Amino acid sequence: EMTYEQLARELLLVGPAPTNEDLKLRYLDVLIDNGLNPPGPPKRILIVGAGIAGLVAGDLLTRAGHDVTILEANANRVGGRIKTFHAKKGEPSPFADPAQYAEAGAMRLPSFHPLTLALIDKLGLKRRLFFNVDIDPQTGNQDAPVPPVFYKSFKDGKTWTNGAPSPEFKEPDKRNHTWIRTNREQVRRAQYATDPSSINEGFHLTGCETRLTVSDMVNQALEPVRDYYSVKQDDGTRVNKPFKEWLAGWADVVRDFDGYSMGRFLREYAEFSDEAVEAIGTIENMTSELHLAFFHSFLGRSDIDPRATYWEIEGGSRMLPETLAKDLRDQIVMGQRMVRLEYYDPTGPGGPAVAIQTVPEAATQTWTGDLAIVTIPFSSLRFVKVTPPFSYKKRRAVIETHYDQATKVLLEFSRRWWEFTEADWKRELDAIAPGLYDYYQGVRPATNAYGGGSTTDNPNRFMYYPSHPVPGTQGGVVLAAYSWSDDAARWDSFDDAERYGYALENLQSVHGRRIEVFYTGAGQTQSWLRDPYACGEAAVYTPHQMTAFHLDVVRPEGPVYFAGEHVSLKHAWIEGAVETAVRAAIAVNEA
Amino acid sequence: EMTYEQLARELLLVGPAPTNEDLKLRYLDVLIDNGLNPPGPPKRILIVGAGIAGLVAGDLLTRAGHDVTILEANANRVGGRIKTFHAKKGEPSPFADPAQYAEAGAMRLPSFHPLTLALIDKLGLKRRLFFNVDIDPQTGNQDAPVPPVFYKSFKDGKTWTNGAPSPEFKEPDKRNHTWIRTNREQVRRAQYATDPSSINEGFHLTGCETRLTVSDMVNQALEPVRDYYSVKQDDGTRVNKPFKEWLAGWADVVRDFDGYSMGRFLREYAEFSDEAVEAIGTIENMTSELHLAFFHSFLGRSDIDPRATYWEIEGGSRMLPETLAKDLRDQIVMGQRMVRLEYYDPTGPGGPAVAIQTVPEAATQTWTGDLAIVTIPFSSLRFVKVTPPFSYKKRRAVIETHYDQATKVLLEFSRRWWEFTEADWKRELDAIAPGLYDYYQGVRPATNAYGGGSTTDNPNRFMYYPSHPVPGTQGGVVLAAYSWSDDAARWDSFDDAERYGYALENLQSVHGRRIEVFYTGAGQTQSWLRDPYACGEAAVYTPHQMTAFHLDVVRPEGPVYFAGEHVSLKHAWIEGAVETAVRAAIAVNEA
Ligand SMILES: Cc1cc2nc3c(=O)[nH]c(=O)nc-3n(C[C@H](O)[C@H](O)[C@H](O)COP(=O)(O)OP(=O)(O)OC[C@H]3O[C@@H](n4cnc5c(N)ncnc54)[C@H](O)[C@@H]3O)c2cc1C
Ligand SMILES: Cc1cc2nc3c(=O)[nH]c(=O)nc-3n(C[C@H](O)[C@H](O)[C@H](O)COP(=O)(O)OP(=O)(O)OC[C@H]3O[C@@H](n4cnc5c(N)ncnc54)[C@H](O)[C@@H]3O)c2cc1C
Repeated sequence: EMTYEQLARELLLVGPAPTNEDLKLRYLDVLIDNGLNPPGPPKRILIVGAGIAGLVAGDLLTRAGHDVTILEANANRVGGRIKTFHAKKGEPSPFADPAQYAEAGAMRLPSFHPLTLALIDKLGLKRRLFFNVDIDPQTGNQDAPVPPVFYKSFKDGKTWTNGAPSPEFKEPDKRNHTWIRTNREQVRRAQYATDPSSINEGFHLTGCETRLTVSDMVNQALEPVRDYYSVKQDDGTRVNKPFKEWLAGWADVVRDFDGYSMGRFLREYAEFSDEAVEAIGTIENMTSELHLAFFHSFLGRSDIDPRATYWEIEGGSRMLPETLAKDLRDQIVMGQRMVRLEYYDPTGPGGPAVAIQTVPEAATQTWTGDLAIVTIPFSSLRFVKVTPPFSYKKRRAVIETHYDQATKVLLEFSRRWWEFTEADWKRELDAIAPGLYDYYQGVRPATNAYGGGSTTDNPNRFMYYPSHPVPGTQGGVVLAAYSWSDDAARWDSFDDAERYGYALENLQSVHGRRIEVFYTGAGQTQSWLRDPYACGEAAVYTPHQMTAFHLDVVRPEGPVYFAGEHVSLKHAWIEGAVETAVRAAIAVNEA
Repeated sequence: EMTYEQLARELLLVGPAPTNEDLKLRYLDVLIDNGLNPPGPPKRILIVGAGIAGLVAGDLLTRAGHDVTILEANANRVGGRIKTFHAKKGEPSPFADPAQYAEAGAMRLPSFHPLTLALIDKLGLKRRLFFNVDIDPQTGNQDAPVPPVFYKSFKDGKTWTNGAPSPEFKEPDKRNHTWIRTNREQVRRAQYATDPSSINEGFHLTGCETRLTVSDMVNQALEPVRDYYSVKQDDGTRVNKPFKEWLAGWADVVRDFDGYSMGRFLREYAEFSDEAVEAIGTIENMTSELHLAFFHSFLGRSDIDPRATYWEIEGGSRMLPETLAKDLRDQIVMGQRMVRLEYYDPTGPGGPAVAIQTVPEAATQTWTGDLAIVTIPFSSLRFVKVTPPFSYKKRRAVIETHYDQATKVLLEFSRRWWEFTEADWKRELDAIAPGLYDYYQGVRPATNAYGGGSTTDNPNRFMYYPSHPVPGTQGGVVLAAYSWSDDAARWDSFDDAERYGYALENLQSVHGRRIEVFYTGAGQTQSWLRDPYACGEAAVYTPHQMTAFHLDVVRPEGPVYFAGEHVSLKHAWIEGAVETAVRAAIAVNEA
């Protein structure tokens, strides 16, 4: 009963009654504006894990005078699931062009995630637009300074922002020239949007359902749910109800729908057919999430709203964690994997409150302190021996939280053929050989797309083209394959050469055999399940798990505090890790 | 509506109306007694995959005169998910004792799986009892010949059997001396059976639930379901209702419960608490199956009935597929992975009906024939290009069927310490060093167990001890770790040395630190997800998947027929693969 209101508070970043403070305001205050409240006690803090959560918490707590040590199992790299392939001075380069880079993990940051964007700005880092949908490159004006970060609180005309507006900045126009290739037929997204029957009949859709895009189908199925906490305007836009029944509405969403997977919600509640769910699970999101909890899809990484604006970091996503890491060169210990965690909650009495044993990745090493923030995924925590045991429900959450399997395959091309008009294909193909153009004319139209990506039901699933070229380069690296579960597992068990052949072949199925001429022979692969420090992409709740034990996930265990994407309810997002990191830094500062 | 009756028929091995023949009778007739009906057409048959399904189908169809070729991707091994670690004449031995062997895949065969057991007998192979529960070794009489295989049909006093009874054969008495270690407390199974409160309170169980074993909890939750098709006797044993409403009852089980996961069935229908489900998911089966379909647990690999008897093959489970393979040395082509499947359904007209391209594991190889039986898992089929496309629902089943991740870790010991009394620990520990015994007296009681295994919630989960010693050997190989999902993924990403240390340590948590002295330093690991020809343990349906598309799984596509565990509804069992193999052999014999 109160589980439901407390979960909606955790979900909505609402403080305890009766003040009901906006925690995102507090977090932006701390992280961006002030730093932490005057420390008071200066303490010895052990932070486990140098992903974004540990780096944000450690950078806060250190600047407040505490004695901080960050233990990182990886011997060469910080950032965790933020991972960019790029040329390193020791090693060779990942691609044939040493200037080329590409993402292995996080790649896009939404405008509705203010903590992270503001953090990137405060670190003096540059951001460009990330084109979720492919754009018309002769529209808008990106030369202007990026707009500031804006956040509107749920409260009394309370807003937060980063700086002055930049009215001369204009996003390019969505062009939707990219492909949907399902059931061996293929259309531009613009064609699918106006006549969804072309693709939907391929999934054996009939009746009313056939003439809706899967986006519309999904948004119509959700409108009665949105009604719990909001009213649609005259416009019709949505307006949140006043605070109380806005909060009591969300709490009844949790009560009514947490035992639903997204698929059972679509079949039994929205009354959609098997074929409608199959198409939704193919075009919009993935069939990953249909057996996952309803809440994972209504809040995770999905085509949120064409309304939304996305950003990327110039020079790679790694710039965020690696800049924070340089600020913390004295605190970060690399190559030390926590294998044992010992703590005292009223080591031992009088002495240190926490003791952590690490092992190198010089047989063991013991660390001590007063407080600890554990930010490692539960897939890692599972194999740490903890004494005394955690609370029962916390132990169950470690055992029962699943991580999803995801793999990214990246292919380097010497030219950005996805931008080519058929004219450009003529000019550039023949520039290499006498009649290379005529030699191909397995034939597809020219994609001629800037940004965005294509969707398919072959094992490549989602394909993304780089939003922006690497300055001074002539080619680009395509995210050729981004898939989950059994798809990802089969990707992982290929030899490297087989795997890039398969990814290239499936790319040709969409884009045309002739893309092969621009393939440099350089691929990279990231099998997040093969990563011993992640063992997956993100925490994914199955139905009922969130009310079963998520409140126990966030509770501290004596001197041990917890942070990371899995502690938030923004699973699979950077913003969830940054939120819970600030939240933990505030808490261990308190004592 | 008819989907439900046809699924119950597929489930119950009932032929079409109005004859309603017992297919298991037909399969035992064909496979064991006669061989196939006179062929008629002698044809050219391509079989893909040399697991048990392909070997059973090919051995039948060949002995009926057809021209059969079995294409096997693995370059060194047949049997697929039937895999025994053992000494090979080329390679070194898996363990320090070259006589030692242990299972990587299938290990136990139930008496209620007659096709397989009869097949093992007909191949002149030897079987011993597999002790699911640890036994009193001075009870029963295993010297006598094993009892014959008996099957009672659902029909009119129709029974099948293998041979004459063997009344002098007696199974040993269950002793339940093995451990349950959950929530840092530990009890013998015999103690848990009489006073389940000891373990159940560890899971925070209250009230009525606390005094039930999780087995009782599960069986009581299922009694109203069993009522759909059966009536419990006066005894009370269960008796199946007469045929019609026996079949109409099962069809309403499918209608009423297929949209339930096992967990939602326990929480919402049986009305069990979160803690009761947590304990059930820990002791009885695994928390694997709670988000899987209700039907996967009511039929998969689980503590079925203490009633049941299990068998193992002497010399290893590999003896079954490898004996069939020697009968087929001319038909089996090793090291050829199907990458392309082409077929004609009214190559091309007049010519061959099926064409299969393989690649070596001599750049490509093309095979042709009239009919094909594809027995490879859907995780492999996913990456084969098929032209023309399969039926829509068949393509969706390939995309949407999930395979579960399972890993087995095996540890060799020079002695069978799990059998030791404390006396034997004294005599044998001190036989190695002056006061080795006193040196240890991390202390646990002596296990003193023969067969069966122990259950825990640390990452090892289930631990099994060998039912029988290897004749003329003094030690044994323990299945130290058998786990799924995130547990298995973290097991897989350890170095080999780390992984066996972790498995040994968790074994010591249950059995006592002193087992280390008998550890030879030899481990083996099978990560079924890392296996490119399996990519998992077994097909696992999520809720509603069985009615969504399982009838489409079993349908042929022109000249292409399908077989394997996933085609049956006995997922994760050998018997399901043998059933669908016989079924396919019968069908392609028909033309
Ligand atoms: C493929 C992919 C794409 C993504 N795309 C996006 C996106 O577009 N936008 C977005 O917002 N988010 C995205 N994310 C999510 C985002 O990257 C993560 O949620 C976030 O980076 C997780 O941060 P964390 O600190 O919680 O965990 P982690 O990054 O996993 O940090 C944990 C750290 O702890 C270390 N560690 C682990 N075990 C131990 C141990 N035993 N001892 C010591 N150290 C240990 C690890 O080495 C690691 O450095 C994506 C994630 C993936 C996998
Ligand atoms: C850990 C584990 C324990 C088990 N324990 C038991 C048990 O106790 N009792 C029980 O009854 N069952 C058990 N099983 C289940 C049983 O082993 C399987 O269900 C059964 O062996 C599967 O047989 P199959 O022929 O359907 O598939 P497979 O054995 O997988 O056979 C498929 C074959 O096809 C080959 N192949 C794959 N892809 C290609 C390709 N592209 N081209 C060519 N060839 C290809 C593979 O190499 C393999 O040889 C267990 C399974 C596992 C994983």
